[PDB]
Amino acid sequence: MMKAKVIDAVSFSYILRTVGDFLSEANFIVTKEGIRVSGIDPSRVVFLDIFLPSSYFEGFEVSQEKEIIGFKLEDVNDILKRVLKDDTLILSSNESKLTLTFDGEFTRSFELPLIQVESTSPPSVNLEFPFKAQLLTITFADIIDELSDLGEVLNIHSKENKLYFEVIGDLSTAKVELSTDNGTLLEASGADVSSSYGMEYVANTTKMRRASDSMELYFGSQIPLKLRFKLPQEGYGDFYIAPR
Amino acid sequence: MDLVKDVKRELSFSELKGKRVSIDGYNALYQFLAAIRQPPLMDSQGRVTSHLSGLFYRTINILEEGVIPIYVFDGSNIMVEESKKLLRAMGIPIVQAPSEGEAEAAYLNKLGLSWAAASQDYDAILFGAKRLVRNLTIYVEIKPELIETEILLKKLGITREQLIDIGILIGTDYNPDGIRGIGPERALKIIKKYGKIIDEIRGLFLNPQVVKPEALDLNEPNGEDIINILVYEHNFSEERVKNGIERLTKAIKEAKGASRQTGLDRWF
Amino acid sequence: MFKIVYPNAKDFFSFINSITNVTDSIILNFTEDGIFSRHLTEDKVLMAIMRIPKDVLSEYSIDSPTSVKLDVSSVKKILSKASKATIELTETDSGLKIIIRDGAKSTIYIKAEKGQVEQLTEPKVNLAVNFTTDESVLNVIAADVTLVGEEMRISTEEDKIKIEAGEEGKRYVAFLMKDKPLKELSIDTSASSSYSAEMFKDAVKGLRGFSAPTMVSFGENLPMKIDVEAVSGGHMIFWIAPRL
Ligand SMILES: [Mg+2]
Ligand SMILES: [Mg+2]
Ligand SMILES: [Mg+2]
Ligand SMILES: [Mg+2]
Ligand SMILES: [Zn+2]
Ligand SMILES: [Zn+2]
Ligand SMILES: [Zn+2]
Ligand SMILES: [Zn+2]
Repeated sequence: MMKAKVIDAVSFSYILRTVGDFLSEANFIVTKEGIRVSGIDPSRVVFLDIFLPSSYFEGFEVSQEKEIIGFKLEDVNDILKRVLKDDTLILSSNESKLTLTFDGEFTRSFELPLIQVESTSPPSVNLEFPFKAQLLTITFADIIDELSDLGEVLNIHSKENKLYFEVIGDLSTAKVELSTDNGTLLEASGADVSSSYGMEYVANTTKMRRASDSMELYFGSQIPLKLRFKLPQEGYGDFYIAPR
Repeated sequence: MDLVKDVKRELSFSELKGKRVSIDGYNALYQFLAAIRQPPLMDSQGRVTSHLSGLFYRTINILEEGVIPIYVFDGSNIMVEESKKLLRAMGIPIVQAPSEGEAEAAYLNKLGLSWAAASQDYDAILFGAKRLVRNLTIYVEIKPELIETEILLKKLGITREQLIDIGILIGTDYNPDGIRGIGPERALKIIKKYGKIIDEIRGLFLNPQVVKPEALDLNEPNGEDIINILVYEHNFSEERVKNGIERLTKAIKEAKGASRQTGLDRWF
Repeated sequence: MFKIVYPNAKDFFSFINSITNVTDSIILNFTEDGIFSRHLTEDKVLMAIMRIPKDVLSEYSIDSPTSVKLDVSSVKKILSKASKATIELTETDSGLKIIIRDGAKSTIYIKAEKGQVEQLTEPKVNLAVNFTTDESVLNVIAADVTLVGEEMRISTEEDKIKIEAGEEGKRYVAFLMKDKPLKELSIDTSASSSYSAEMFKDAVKGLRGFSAPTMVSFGENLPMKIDVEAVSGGHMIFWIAPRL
């Protein structure tokens, strides 16, 4: 049995809505330490590791050491799509059912039967990246959502502490300069990788804007693109994307 | 013509929603055998698969509109049997008539188990069908057509016994071609004036061999039996079925739902 | 020949748009008692009724109760093509004239077949349960139920109204009570009734455009009547037939 109350239900909604762009099935792995959601997509290019600590929740309890709640994402996302502005989401689970309850002007809850789903994680990280960059999630979401039109492949690289986002489309290649001397980056260190990534995989992480104020970006030549969307109260939404 | 002693109205699928219909098996099959032709629709082994295409594609079309279909068979015979095996595997109710399928289709309507008998032919009327719906199986957009026996008999000013006699003068299967040189109109006039003065043929219409059914409910369609007679033995394309068998079971949820629906006109 | 004046054109259009959710071809009735409109869907499941009593109107001048069939779609689409003002109906040889006086003024002529005034045949039943609430509450529930299943089940539960939906183990439950969010509540007897979720959505959807609250009423295996009295005095009603 598990109970967790989410004040900013709309924000929470956008986290799980992202996961749904990559996974069709996942587990809520609820522990005394918090709630974890992870898994690899069918194409095996993306592993995601999303941790929401107990403090992320307004009153949080779990009766056991560990509880595994299997759910189809589109079912949970559709339910979560019915959230109102002033509502507060409360997740509970028992022996057979996963329940999501909206509490506002009135109370309304949706029940979904527990699903069995393979918790294989992992299998990805023992990584140290040559380049790391801190930036606000908002500006990241501007650059990617406005670059997503052109190109199947996002080729990003760094040079003089400045981070360049290049995409090679049909007619001409357009690049976006992100730096601290520019205003878009907060902090950045390292040198001097050049890699390319599946554009659809990156563009599908931009809704984390509505859930994360700031983020970290890790990349390197020949090695995965790690996006760490810093979540409220020390949470985090990790997304590793394999290189093209 | 065999019956053009009809002024009959068309009906929208709206009025037909949530209604059990006694479809004649044999009539339906011929219609599907005579209608849809993609390049008779053949398969890998070199046999007609056109009967299955109808039973699959058109029955979903029927169920998605809210009509609960009941196919009635009487007795190639294997084509009929592999039509039944499909309908069992689809879950759609099946009724085996003792002699005449449309007579059974009429009797199911007469028992109140079906709303109407469905066929392109009019024979169901002569077997005691309360209603006859045409064009379910098949500018000029083809819409369903309803014939109410109660309204028909009143407008022609006759009884059921009399319409049977008119049927005899026109021609039934028991007397193919009937009496020569008398058409529907002449038959109507004759019987409207007298009462036919074949003495057995009346009995074959008035009270034929029919069964109380003992059913008639929609079951779950399983694929492990559907695919065997469609995608393999009679060589269908699974790509279409995947999105089609999916809407089959999905149509049942709304169809069985509509079955429970009451009319707002039982509180007027 | 006739003259009709309604003090609020905003609500007048709302009535027209509301019946449009059912037939797109409206037929008004000018009786001694006032104006009404009654369409019953061909499945006989859902019925829309507009009724504006004579005393609610600024001016009501007739001598003979007649019917006016608005020239199917086109004409009823010319009306809703128009936008605080009053509205006037007057008879033309081949239809009717409309004046919207705001101090602006506009007139749209309508061709409409006139005929014999009809009956307001309406379900004759007693509903032991009724409650009042906003339109937003009704819209939320309507979207919630159609998302989960095809069938809705409304029922009384102690001093609460319980709304339920759910096909196969995946359910929806909503609780409505005095002050949360119900404005008023009256339970004469315990009552439970099931209705088509879609039909509930269509009926609810046809009640937006009124700032006024909405009364919902039902009984045990009986039809549901849902109506709003417009701020100016009219009444838009929807009846929904139960499932058994
Ligand atoms: Mg700290
Ligand atoms: Mg026959
Ligand atoms: Mg012949
Ligand atoms: Mg109308
Ligand atoms: Zn350098
Ligand atoms: Zn024929
Ligand atoms: Zn609808
Ligand atoms: Zn009133």
